[PDB]
Amino acid sequence: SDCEPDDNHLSIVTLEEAPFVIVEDIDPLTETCVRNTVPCRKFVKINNSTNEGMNVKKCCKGFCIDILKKLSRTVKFTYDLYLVTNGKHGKKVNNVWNG
Amino acid sequence: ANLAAFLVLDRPEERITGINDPRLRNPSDKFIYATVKQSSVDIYFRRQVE
Repeated sequence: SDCEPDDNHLSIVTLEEAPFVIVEDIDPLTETCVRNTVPCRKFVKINNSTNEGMNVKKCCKGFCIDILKKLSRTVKFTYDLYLVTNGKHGKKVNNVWNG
Repeated sequence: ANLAAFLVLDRPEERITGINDPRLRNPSDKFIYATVKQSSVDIYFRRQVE
């Protein structure tokens, strides 16, 4: 209402290219995800020219997801997942990283 | 000796040995297996959603 200095947001970005995190999307049945999964948002590429991408929620489950869930239940931080658009790990080109 | 060894080597222990098996973990199109209908087995499978 007036002000509230809080923390524990900790936006996390994960790569959809390893077995430790699946690329499962929304299923038409149940609650649009898996009973044991966490939400994750990734920008899409609707057109090859326009960079606009709808942040469609996805169901991410895997070893990294389990580790994040354990960290959340241990240190009590409310997380929110994310995914990059260009590159996976990146490199230091002209002092600019990617991924 | 070669014939005896070949006769001994048969393996084929039903290739399943219970639910815990790599063949059951990752579905295979060649090996077809399922239940009848939305029975208690189906409910158990849905409850253990992995």
